[PDB]
Amino acid sequence: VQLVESGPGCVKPSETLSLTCTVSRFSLIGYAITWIRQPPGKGLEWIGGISSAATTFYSSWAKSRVTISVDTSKNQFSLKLSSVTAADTAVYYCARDPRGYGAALDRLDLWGQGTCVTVSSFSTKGPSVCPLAGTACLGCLVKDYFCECPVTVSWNSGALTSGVHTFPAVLQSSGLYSLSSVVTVPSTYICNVNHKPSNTKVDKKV
Amino acid sequence: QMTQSPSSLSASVGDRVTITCQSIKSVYNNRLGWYQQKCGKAPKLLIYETSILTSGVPSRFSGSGSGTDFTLTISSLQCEDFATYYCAGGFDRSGDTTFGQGTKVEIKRTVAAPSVCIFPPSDECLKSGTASVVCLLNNFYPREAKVQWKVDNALQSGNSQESVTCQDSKDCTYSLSSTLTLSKADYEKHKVYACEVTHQGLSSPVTKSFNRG
Repeated sequence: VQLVESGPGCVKPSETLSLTCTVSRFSLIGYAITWIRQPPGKGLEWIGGISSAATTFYSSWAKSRVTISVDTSKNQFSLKLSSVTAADTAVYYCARDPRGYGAALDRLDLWGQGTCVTVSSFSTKGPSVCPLAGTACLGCLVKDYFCECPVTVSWNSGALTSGVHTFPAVLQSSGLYSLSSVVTVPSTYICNVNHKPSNTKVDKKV
Repeated sequence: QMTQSPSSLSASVGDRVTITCQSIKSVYNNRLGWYQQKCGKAPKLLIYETSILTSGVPSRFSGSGSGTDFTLTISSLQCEDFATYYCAGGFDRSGDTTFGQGTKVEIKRTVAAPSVCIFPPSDECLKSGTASVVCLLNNFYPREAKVQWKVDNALQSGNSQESVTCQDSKDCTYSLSSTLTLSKADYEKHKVYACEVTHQGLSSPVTKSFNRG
């Protein structure tokens, strides 16, 4: 059972941000879904929630600009944030309360992996993937892209897990972002890079 | 909205550590939970309803307290416990619920010297105008490490970025990636490219170099 999150990635100010949280696989009967957000380098901030009886609660700051709803035919919870500014840039999480509480933060037993939202006027750019070639290092460099995330870097489609260090992205003087993933292996290696905001899906072999 | 204490702490593997969570209002029906968030990951519910452990969470974690004062205790601190810990409380059923400000937990271990790898730019990405040399410092502690870039033994500055992984959940070490960015012309002008690493685990700076070609 998973909470698959979906969003546009990067949006411009004054736009309306639309995020979806789909319940993959069926689980409990009366579960509730709450939306939290985490600005860069800051703590967790409760946006809202919807209970097992569809009772929708909003935090004090969200009452005038957030709409939360459910599509039961899709098992898809929807969050809309209107008139976004750069202050709305954050990683947005949806989480499940197994008790069905639409306004409780003390027992969120299942979280989505989160979806990134960057509110800026700068244009989206797709990255270039550069290979980097008893134990030796190798890896891949995802270079010159915007916005930062959603961005995914896997190795051998998830088969290679041990020794894999994916570094935090850095903002270059070019104004773009650069990330690097490295694996140290004993002396087929393919890195799968997926930048959703630019629809860049590249599998590069090192 | 809820106070946490301390803002960040550090201890050694096996130490007992305590994080306090304080509130103005009293918690309704013992609705107080403790979440653990590791780097690049969603928060994970460790403790719910003040003192009940989530299934799978090691017994090293425990929760206590009541009313407005709560405590999360890690009895035997491990490298995998590196995270930011939050408390979350509900004070009624009308929407009065909030998180704590958070508390970072670092783990201290012995000094560990890094392993230095160097990567020349790929010919595929050399087809554009930028060449990027990648220096890698693998499995080192403490975090403080100096990475110097040399091009034909000429010292570079302002044309390099770097990032560090978080504390490894198994050996408490760090890893750093440094990227030197030059124009393709400047790259084809010079041959020797080196990164010199200075870390207190090394008796002398360790230089990794390659000759273009």
